[PDB]
Amino acid sequence: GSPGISGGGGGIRSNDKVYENVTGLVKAVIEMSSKIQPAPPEEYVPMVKEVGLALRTLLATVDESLPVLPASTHREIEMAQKLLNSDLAELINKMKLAQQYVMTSLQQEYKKQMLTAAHALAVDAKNLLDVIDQARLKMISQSRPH
Repeated sequence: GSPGISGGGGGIRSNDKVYENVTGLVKAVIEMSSKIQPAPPEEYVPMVKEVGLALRTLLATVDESLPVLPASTHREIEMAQKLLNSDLAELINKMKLAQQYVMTSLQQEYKKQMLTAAHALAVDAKNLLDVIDQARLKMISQSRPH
């Protein structure tokens, strides 16, 4: 499902598999966030498996985007897949102490921080993806490095 009815001479345009890995990853963020409500300890790491897999699938679609496009686009994939890379690293840290003391305040606090860093995951998975949607057309729109 690639939309190209409007845009112009460039911009972000593809809505590639990176978005479908983000369909999976982001949906987990908000949805599972409240599924820890009925069942307090998700163990969170289990969902780390769910979103980690989705955002690594994302990273691999971005990584795969690195050698599918010319040398220029390589460095947008460099920046983007690394960015959420460390973002996912904070997601898991807050996610971590939430289940550790899921018995208490951490659970609710840390998991909110979890879906906050996962809404950061969502935000930057939007952004970084937008960066490859950017990357592909911006490197074509570029004159110097291609």
